[PDB]
Amino acid sequence: FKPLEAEEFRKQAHRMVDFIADYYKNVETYPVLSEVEPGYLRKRIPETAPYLPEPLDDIMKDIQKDIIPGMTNWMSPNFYAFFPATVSSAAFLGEMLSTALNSVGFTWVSSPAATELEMIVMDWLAQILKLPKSFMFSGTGGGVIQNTTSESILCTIIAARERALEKLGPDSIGKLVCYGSDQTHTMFPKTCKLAGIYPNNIRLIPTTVETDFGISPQVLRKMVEDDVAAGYVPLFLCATLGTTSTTATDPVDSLSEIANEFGIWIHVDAAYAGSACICPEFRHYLDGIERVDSLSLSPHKWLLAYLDCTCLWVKQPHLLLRALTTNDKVVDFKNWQIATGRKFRSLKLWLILRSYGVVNLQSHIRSDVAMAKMFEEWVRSDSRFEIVVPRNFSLVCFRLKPDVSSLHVEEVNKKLLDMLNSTGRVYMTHTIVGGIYMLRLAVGSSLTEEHHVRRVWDLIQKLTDDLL
Amino acid sequence: FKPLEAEEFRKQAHRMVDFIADYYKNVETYPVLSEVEPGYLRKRIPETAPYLPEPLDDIMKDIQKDIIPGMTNWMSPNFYAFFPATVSSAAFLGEMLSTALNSVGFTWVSSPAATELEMIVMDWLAQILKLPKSFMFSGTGGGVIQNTTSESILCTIIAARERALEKLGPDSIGKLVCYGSDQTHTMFPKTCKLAGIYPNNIRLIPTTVETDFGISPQVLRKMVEDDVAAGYVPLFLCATLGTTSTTATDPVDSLSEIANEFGIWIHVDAAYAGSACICPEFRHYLDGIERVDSLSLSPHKWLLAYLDCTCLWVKQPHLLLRALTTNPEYLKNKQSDLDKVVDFKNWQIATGRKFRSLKLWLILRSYGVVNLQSHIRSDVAMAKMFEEWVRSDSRFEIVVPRNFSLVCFRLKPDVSSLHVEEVNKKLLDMLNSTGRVYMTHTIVGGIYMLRLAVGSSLTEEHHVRRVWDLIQKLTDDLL
Ligand SMILES: N[C@@H](Cc1c[nH]c2ccccc12)C(=O)O
Ligand SMILES: N[C@@H](Cc1c[nH]c2ccccc12)C(=O)O
Ligand SMILES: [Ca+2]
Ligand SMILES: [Ca+2]
Repeated sequence: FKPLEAEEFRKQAHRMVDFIADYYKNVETYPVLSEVEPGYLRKRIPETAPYLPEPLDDIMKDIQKDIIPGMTNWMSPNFYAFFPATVSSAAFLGEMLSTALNSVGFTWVSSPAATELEMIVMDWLAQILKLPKSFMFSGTGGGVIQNTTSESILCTIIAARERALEKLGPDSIGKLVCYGSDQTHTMFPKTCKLAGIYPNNIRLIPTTVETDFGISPQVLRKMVEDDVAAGYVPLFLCATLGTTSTTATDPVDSLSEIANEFGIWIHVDAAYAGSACICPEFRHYLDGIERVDSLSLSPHKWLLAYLDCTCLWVKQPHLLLRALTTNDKVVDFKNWQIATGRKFRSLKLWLILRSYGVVNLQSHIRSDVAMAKMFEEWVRSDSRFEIVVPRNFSLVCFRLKPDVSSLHVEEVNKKLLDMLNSTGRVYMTHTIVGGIYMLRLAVGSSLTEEHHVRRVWDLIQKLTDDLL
Repeated sequence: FKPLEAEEFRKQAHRMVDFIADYYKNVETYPVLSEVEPGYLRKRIPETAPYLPEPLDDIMKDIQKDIIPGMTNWMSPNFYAFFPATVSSAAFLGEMLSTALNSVGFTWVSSPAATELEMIVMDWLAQILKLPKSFMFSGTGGGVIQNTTSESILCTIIAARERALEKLGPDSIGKLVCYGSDQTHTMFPKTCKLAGIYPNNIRLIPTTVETDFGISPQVLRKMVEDDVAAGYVPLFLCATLGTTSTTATDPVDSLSEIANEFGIWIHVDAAYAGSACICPEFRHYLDGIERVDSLSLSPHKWLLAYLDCTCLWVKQPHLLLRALTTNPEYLKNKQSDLDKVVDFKNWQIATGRKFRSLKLWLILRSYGVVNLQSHIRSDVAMAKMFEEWVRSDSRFEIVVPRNFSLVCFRLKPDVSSLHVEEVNKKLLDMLNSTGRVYMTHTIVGGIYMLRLAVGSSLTEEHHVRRVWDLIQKLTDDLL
């Protein structure tokens, strides 16, 4: 019994490549969101694994018949929910090869090219973002490719916690206060809690439509000063560049000043919008980055990398390294993350950069921003709709105005979202901000072209005519 | 600019398939361990990314010329270091497809098939491991596919911590004590520190050659009772089934009885050896698993999955779920619910997730339980054979019993007038310098030993034979 034989591998893999290309060619045809009910797959797969081998033909048949029809097609050109997970063939080749090599790069020794290429690729990316040398290995800082935003933030939070605890002792853990926008409320508190921050020391900064739901420096300063007056230790601040709901932007320039002033570790989460900062017209959003303690952004969101791919830059690596242990030209990346093992994470990023070039990456950002701009202009031309909050990037938040119906505005927009999604011809999610229910169009799915967005607007108007 | 066009994709991906198959076909030819010096790759790549696109031909050339020669070839049939990362074409198909679909399965709604198939696969595997129904979604427990052992252990540690903190209040964190074998002192303490365990409340249980460096239950009981007497709260016990150094085995049956007695959450780390427990002649290592709080094993170690793939089962998911959320509404309701479907974001550190279960499903379906057992047995048989060869040479000695696929051995001290440790270190260095083999060493109980970690998917019987021949030749040269 040979699980890996090169020629059998070659045959089966070519067949899978063709199946995948056929899927990319057909997905526009499938309903974006699936109609299966919960538990449907339990009635279609046996309850125990087979003693005996099954032929690959049977498996592929079952995938087409029971798995894919049960999928939400994130790759559909008509997927506009959450944030697109953007892709590219260069990145897929990087994934294929990095997996096939299947190395574990916990140390430079356990695979030198992997570690060195990660350092190089992180410095490349730093230079495209025009970050100070204080974030670069060639300079005084560094970076690491993590899997997620959640674990990157957990790492920076633990670094800050450990600096505090070594200064003041472990029993000071009950004094440490962490701050995040009320717009990061489904992930930032979870991360703090994982780290042992007391429940009442996780503080959500209230925000209003008056700041476009970005953190108001005044508000955070008042909170920090009340906490210091009460004897607490302000420790960590998550500034979000592009919230998941409306892509609000916290002001890095002023918030980093408050952080520096109070010894607060400031981390900028730009999982989605950070990628736009490769374009000079978006780079002002990172003004003040030189004062910032850490920054992260997710290529597997808006930069053509598949899941997983999150970049984390740190200005003072030694604090992170100290935090993550119980005791030159190269690093051992096990020290920059939670676990020991690691894939060859940097290969696909290298392949993306080399294959496409900064020019095309900028073109790609700008093309998505242009299609969202166009869609917003369409929305403004229809007096029944309104843009609820400013479009800063690729996401348009919009809704039916209260005066189009005598029923509750929320119920009317919920019904419209339902009609749209039940069509199968589009997937969009909603959000609630400042008590206002709104629809979102998150433009960016790699296969989306301009006519897809045109057709979505046409569908929205058709269903709204039917609805009113 | 179209980063994704189906036909260009088809072309380039076919080309990469042919390249990858050629690498699998030729890797035995490359030196296993690389000779590059630190910083070698900086002198061969530009300091900045290019403005304009580069042709794929140039990139492939650079991968052949600057990357692969800088790799440690984990896929070589002559790689015997650490623990092998075993692979299979079924799993590679799962990786390709899981990636191409590029779904984000944070909730059931965000892709039903991904979540449902994960539940089914975890129950399949649980049954092959003959775990009680208390670890199954079809029963009263559950499981999740994580990336690593470190984050699985971290999650169970936080679950235990939060059970304590909700009982006693947050300021009691300074009383919570975690216990682990001194044979797991590189990963386990780091994890405890990450969860906020006070530095002095992370306790390594001393082990001796008298128990083959497995945890002595008596030792642990004495430690726990002294901690209770001093007012501490015993919280978490990490029992290791197959330590990284010598694949020592902590006794699940007695240790779990102790965990139950003192209210300690016991987690069984079976990253490597757990896969072997799919074979009846190894299932005894899980005797007592019904008393255990959580269990993990890594398919990307010994079950033909590529990196990453770690399976985690939990007997009381609600403790994990409470631990991993701040949601006031979920935390106020203290009951079990009628839902038949989960949102796996609640079972992990992050929100997003790949379609992780697909490749495991394809492994199980494509090979069958019988063949998977055959694979385990094949690696164990090659290791037993290698041990038998070593015992036939009176210059060498087996330092600790071979429990699975890893053989720990050394040159006896009396074979040379030099210090035994230096003699064995010189032998290891010569071996690795050959380029025809890679082995790591370990120090356990003050004893320096070489390790042979058999299992790399391309390794066949003649490879082990030739490694042993080489070892003997280099030993002859060395004396
Ligand atoms: N257990 C070995 C090797 C190892 C660690 N983590 C891994 C993950 C996958 C494969 C092998 C490993 C060690 O001491 O580091
Ligand atoms: N951002 C998504 C969830 C998410 C996490 N990671 C992602 C990566 C890609 C796309 C979406 C995600 C949300 O609003 O809940
Ligand atoms: Ca696009
Ligand atoms: Ca084998």
